[PDB]
Amino acid sequence: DLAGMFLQIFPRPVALALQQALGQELARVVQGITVRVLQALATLLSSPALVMSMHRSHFLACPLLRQLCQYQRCVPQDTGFSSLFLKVLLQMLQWLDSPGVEGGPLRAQLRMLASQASAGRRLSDVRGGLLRLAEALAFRQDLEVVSSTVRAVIATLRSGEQCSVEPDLISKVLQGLIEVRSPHLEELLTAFFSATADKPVVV
Amino acid sequence: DVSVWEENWEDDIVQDDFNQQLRLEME
Amino acid sequence: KNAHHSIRQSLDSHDNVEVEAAVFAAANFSAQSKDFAVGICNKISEMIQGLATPVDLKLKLIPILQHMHHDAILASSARQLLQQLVTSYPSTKMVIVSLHTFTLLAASSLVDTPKQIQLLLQYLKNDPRKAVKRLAIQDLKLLANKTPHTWSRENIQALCECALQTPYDSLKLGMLSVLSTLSGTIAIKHYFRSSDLVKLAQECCYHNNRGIAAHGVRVLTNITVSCQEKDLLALEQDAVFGLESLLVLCSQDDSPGAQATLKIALNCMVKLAKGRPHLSQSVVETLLTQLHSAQDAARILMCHCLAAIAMQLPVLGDGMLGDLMELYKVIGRSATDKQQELLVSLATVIFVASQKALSVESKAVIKQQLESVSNGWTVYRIARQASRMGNHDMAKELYQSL
Repeated sequence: DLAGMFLQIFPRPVALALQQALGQELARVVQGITVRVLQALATLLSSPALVMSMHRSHFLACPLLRQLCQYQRCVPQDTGFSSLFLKVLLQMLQWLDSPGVEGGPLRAQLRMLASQASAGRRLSDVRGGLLRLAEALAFRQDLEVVSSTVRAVIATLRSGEQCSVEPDLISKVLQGLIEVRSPHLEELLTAFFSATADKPVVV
Repeated sequence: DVSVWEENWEDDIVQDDFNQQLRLEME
Repeated sequence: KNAHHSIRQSLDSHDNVEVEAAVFAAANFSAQSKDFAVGICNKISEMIQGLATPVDLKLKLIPILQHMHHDAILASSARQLLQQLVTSYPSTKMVIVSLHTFTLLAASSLVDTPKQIQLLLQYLKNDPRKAVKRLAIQDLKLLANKTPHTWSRENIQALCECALQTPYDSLKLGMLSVLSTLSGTIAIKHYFRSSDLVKLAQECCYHNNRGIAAHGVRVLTNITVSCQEKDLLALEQDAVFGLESLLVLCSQDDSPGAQATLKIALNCMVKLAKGRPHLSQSVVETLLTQLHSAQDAARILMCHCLAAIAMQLPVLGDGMLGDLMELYKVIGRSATDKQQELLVSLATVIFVASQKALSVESKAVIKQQLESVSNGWTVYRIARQASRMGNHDMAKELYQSL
């Protein structure tokens, strides 16, 4: 059984054996179980916590997450796995977001995994994303939400077609971003001015 | 750059004349 | 003096070829002379401040200032000029050139190195351009390689904060390389527990990118080996397990970058074992577990690392010898080209592990060699290692056969 040993160890060598099996399967995939393991741990996580016990043993938990992410990025065409991956990451982060857990390296690992997975998909609309970004800047905080929105807008501009611009609104959004000095500013400007002829000089 | 083992003998970037002839002799 | 006046005259000419030649000659003479350096410093200040000079010539003119290290006041005036430059010419090329020149000037003239590091950190945290950030990384790398002791706790705090905040993988990789370079010197002692550096190193050691993980685990290795504080003894397990994760990640990637990261990880665990024997036992255990499933080049590097481990630390456990013999058996019919170096490294670890005499396992080794090798040079190197480690009977058999 898989869930049983997981819920027994934390509250040792078999985890290493699991890592070896994961690496060998990844080698077979690249040269040529992860779904089952992910489903089993998700079902265990649904039942009452495991994340608290994993936090004290984060040194052993984090390599499994890294192997799963390598498996996911190895086969981007394999849809569905990434959706379940992101869902599990968001659910376990939400269960771990209470302030009393003493968040640490596992928290940051989950946060970066969730952010990277969320950036992997497109956004619905450029204008809606810009309006939501402007609202977030009006709120002056939620820089994680701001980062997610700007990454989504950059991805949409990279993939999709240019939409309604409202150059006054674009200038206001860029002014707010310069006020907060977002790291994604250069990427955002490159995304905007590589397309969308609807005038950059004026902005 | 760094080296995994400092006292490793298999480092053959510098081959002396004796070892040069010895390698060529039987390869 | 007449040569200096000729250099000064041509610098304000109209023919661009003559102006470029004058710039080169000014560089050389300012490298040599001292009075010429301050004169040219004043002329360059009033020229860059002037509007006649084109942008490209301004770019060519700035690195002349890197030779103003002849005295303190001249260097300080050049520093004011460079500050003016970065304020009033914020485009990419000339801020690049100017702050690189400031880095070189500070490296030469040690008086202004702290404020230069502070300015570099400020440009790293604030400036949004990727190229300017990457130059800041390279300049901090140069300063860390050239003067780690001058770094303060505040600078390391700022660098760790910058590493945590930035989302880009390349910038994170570079600044963590700078931090790792700092960690392999006395900068850790000057820095000092759980702090920003420790949290950053723990977070990065589990990062997806191979290089970031390598530099993070190297930071953890250095911080563990350097000092014996209680929190370091608490976190030393984290370094070991992250090192194992990197090992299993790089054991089958088979790329030159993967080879470099694997070399870094193996050197790190060799140093850690030299520092922590009770950790070295588990290090040996995981090395043997991953030896069987690793690729040929990974196995060669793993065997080199294990040989270093065994050579420095005597009590390795003869239980190792069984796994090495089993691995040697299966590798006997693995390949033909890369099998040679793997064979000699495996024989080396066999001899180093066998602190006592050999047995019929030596018969198995020589039988495998005679059956599969058919090369001789590898036989010679295995016999040489046997004579090195004192297994002289094996050496006698191989030399007689050869």
